[PDB]
Amino acid sequence: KGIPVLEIFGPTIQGEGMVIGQKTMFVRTAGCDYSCSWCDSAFTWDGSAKKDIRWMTAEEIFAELKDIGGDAFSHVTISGGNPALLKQLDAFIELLKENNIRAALETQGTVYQDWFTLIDDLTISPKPPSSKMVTNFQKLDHILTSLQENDRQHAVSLKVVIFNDEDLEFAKTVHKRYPGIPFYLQVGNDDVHTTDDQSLIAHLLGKYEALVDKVAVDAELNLVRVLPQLHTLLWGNKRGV
Amino acid sequence: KGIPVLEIFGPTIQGEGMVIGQKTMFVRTAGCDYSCSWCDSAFTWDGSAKKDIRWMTAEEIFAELKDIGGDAFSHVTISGGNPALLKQLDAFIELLKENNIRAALETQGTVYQDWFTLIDDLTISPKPPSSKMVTNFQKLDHILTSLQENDRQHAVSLKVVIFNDEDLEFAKTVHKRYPGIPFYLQVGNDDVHTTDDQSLIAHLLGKYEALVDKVAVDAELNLVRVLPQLHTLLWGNKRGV
Ligand SMILES: Nc1nc(=O)c2nc(C(=O)OC[C@H]3O[C@@H](n4cnc5c(N)ncnc54)[C@H](O)[C@@H]3O)cnc2[nH]1
Ligand SMILES: Nc1nc(=O)c2nc(C(=O)OC[C@H]3O[C@@H](n4cnc5c(N)ncnc54)[C@H](O)[C@@H]3O)cnc2[nH]1
Ligand code: MET
Ligand code: MET
Ligand code: SF4
Ligand code: SF4
Repeated sequence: KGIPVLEIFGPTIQGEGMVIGQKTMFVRTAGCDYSCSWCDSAFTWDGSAKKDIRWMTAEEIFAELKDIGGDAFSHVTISGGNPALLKQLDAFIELLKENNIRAALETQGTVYQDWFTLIDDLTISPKPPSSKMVTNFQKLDHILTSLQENDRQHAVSLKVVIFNDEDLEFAKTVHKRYPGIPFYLQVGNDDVHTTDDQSLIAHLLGKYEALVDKVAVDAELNLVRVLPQLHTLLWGNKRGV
Repeated sequence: KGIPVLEIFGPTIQGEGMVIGQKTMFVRTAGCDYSCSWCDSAFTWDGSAKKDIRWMTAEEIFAELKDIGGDAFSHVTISGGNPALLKQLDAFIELLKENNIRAALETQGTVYQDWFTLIDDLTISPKPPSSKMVTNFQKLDHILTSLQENDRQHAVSLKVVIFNDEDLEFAKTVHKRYPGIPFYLQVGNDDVHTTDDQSLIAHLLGKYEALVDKVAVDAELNLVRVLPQLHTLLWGNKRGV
C-alpha cells in the first residue's frame, strides 16, 4: 500500500505539455517499465537511487506537500518513472481531489489504472524509435478507449518527444491514429547531464526553431502544439525544480 | 467594409497564452484605442505605418493566407492593434469557420463585438499600471458577462503582462474579480527594439525565473499559468514571425 517516492518539490511551474506554465507541486515516483535511451530522469529506474526510495502513505505525501508548499498551490503533478505501475496511487489521487487539489499525470501509456479517470490533466507520451523503445499500440488503444468512454477527452493529451525526422514520422502516425486527441510535440534534450546552462539553452533553442520550421510546412501536423522544456531553459538539468 | 491589414504571415507558432505552441497563421490589423508604453507592436497605431495599411476584404485575406500557407494550417490568429475595433471582421471570422479554420483573438478587453462568440480561442489582456493605461472594469465586465452567457467560457482566458510588483498586484485584482476564468501571467519585454538576441534571451529568461519565484509563494495565484513569449526567445523582436 506504500508509495515509492523519490522526489517531492515545489511550488514550481509545469515546463511541458498541456498545462505548461501552470504553478504546481511535483511528486516523482520510482520504477519504469521502459528504459528510454534519453531518459532525463534515469535515476528513477536505473537503480542508482533505489536506496533513496521512500515508501510513503497518501497522507504522508500530502502532509509533506502542505509543508514545503503551504497554501501556495492548488495543483500537483505526479511523474516518475511510470506512475501507472502503481495501483496504490489511487488513495493519493483521491485525497488530492478531496482537498480541492487538481492532479496531473505523466505516463508513456503502457499500463492502465482506474484512477486515471480522476486525473485532471493526463499526458500520455508514446516513445519514438530514438528512445530505442517499441510501442505496443494495442495497450495504447485500450487506455485511450477507456478514457474516452468516461468522457475524459478534455483531460487527455498526446505528447511525442522529437529528436530527429524518424521521430517526427512516428509522431504523425500516432496523431493520425487518434484524430480527436490534442497532440503535442516536444523538443528532445541531447545532453541531460551537462552543467553548462548557456550552451544547453542556446542548443535547445536551436533545436526548437529547427522543429518549428519543419512542422510549419507539414500539412499533416496542423492541429499540433510545438513546445520546448521551459524548466530546462530556466534551470538546465537541475533536479528538484 | 474593408479590413485594415498590416501583417499576414505564417505558418508559425503561437508564442503566448492559452494556445501557446499552436501552429497558426497571423493577421495583424491596424488601429488601437490604447497607447501602452511597452507596446511591442506600436507600428499598428503610432502612425508610423499608416501608409502601409492594406484595406482588404474577407476573401482577399483568406486567399492570401491560403497562398503563403497552403494547406499547412488549420488555425488563424487575429491580432493588432485592437481587432475588437473592427465590426467588419465578422465576415472574415465567419469565412474561417465556413472553411474549417479555427480562429484565435488577441484583445485588451475594451470594445465588444458580436463575432466574439465565433472565436475558438479568445485571449483578453487587461493592461497593468506599467502600461500607463487605465482599465475600465465596467467595459471588461460587460464583455466577460456576454461571453459567459453564450457558453464561451471554454474559449476565453485572461492574460496579464507583468513588468513589476505593481502589475502583479493588479493581476491578482483581475483574477479575484473573475474566479472562473482561466488566468495567465506573461513576462514583460523591456527592450522591444534591441537587435542583440543573445542578451535579450538571457535577460527575458532571468525575468521569467524571477516571476516564477514570486508567484510560487503567492497563495492567491494558485490557479495561474506563468508563461513567456516563445517567439521572442526564438526570433527576438523580428516581425513576420
Ligand atoms: N518544472 C518541471 N520540472 C520537472 O521536473 C518536470 N518534469 C517533467 C517530466 O518529467 O515529464 C515527463 C516527460 O518528459 C519527457 N522526457 C523524458 N526525457 C526527455 C528528454 N531527454 N528530452 C525531452 N523530453 C523528455 C517524457 O517524454 C515525459 O513525457 C515535466 N515537467 C516538468 N516540469
Ligand atoms: N509567434 C508569434 N508571433 C507574434 O507576433 C505574436 N504576437 C502576439 C501578440 O501580439 O499578442 C498580443 C499580446 O502581446 C502582449 N504584449 C504587448 N506588448 C508586450 C510586451 N512589451 N511584453 C510582453 N507582452 C506584450 C499584449 O498584452 C497582448 O496580449 C502573440 N503571439 C505571437 N506569436
Ligand atoms: C521521465 S518521463 C516520466 C513520465 C513517463 N515515464 C513518460 O515518459 O511519460
Ligand atoms: C500588440 S497587442 C495586440 C492585441 C491587443 N491589442 C492586446 O493588447 O491584447
Ligand atoms: S518512459 Fe519516461 S521515465 Fe521511463 S525511461 Fe522513458 S522517459 Fe524515462
Ligand atoms: S492594447 Fe495591445 S496593441 Fe494596443 S498599445 Fe497596448 S499592447 Fe499595443
